[PDB]
Amino acid sequence: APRAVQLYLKVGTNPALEKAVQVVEQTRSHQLGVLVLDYVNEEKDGTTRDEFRFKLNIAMGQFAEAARDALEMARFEQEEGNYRVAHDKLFGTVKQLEALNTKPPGELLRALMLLHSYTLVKSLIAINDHTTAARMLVRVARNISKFPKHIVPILTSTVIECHRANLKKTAFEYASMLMRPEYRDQVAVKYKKKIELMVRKPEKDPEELEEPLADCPFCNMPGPETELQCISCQNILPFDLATGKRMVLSDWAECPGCKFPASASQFIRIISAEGRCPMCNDPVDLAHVRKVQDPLTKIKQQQAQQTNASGGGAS
Repeated sequence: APRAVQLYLKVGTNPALEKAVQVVEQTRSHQLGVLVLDYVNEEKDGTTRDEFRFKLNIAMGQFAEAARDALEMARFEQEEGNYRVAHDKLFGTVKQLEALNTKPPGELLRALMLLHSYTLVKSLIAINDHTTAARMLVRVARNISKFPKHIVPILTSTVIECHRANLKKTAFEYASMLMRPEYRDQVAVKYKKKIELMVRKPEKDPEELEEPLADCPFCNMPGPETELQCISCQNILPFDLATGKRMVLSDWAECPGCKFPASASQFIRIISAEGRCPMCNDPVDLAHVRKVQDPLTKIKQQQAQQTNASGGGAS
């Protein structure tokens, strides 16, 4: 180990580095991490070393850190338009760490929601789910921290959707925060004068097409769709890829290619509209989408999902 695979790194390749990592996995020692991990993070650039001490954190048995590893490569590819692969990497470490007695905490899950709150819109912008597309755009423009590339597209698509989805009240209060001439001019100048007219004067026809509000899994309160919080039980509510809704207590279903919160009443629609899960990029169809008919399974599954990110892991 400490001299052997240091010789293996003295010769030195990307396969040599990842196999020295696997020798840390064999040895389960961080003094090999003095001779492999140190080599990894003081000899390699931030892309290949990222997966190197991802699987080395698998070696060293730290999985808050490995969750941060795939979180950081995913947020590297989040701010470039490749956020589908970013969602793939975030939930890839979710299942990797769930196979390693851990999982990423709620912060990687909220990065997953920041990504999903702009990803799902493009799957709802043309299926006449314009209401939830515009609302979920409002959600991604609310908690925006990991799409500084998409924030100008996020706000542009949000204001044009809420103009064209009968969400003219949030279109009005987004046009109110479009008084910045940077964001008043990304839309057309005619729409800029329309914005000035509808804000300076009272808004012409304010309206909202609300989302089909679902209910909490734990203690059953019908909260808003896009906020995923069990405020009936003060827990984190499971994350619907279906339409970004809450856990319906009659149409609970998993994400069957990847075993995640879904809701087949709208998850069947979203899989039909996408042809596959837009979160592991794995082929899932309607017959693959299998309903789990007991929402108490998701009650205990969300309790486990909140109460499995704390462990150390396979060390």
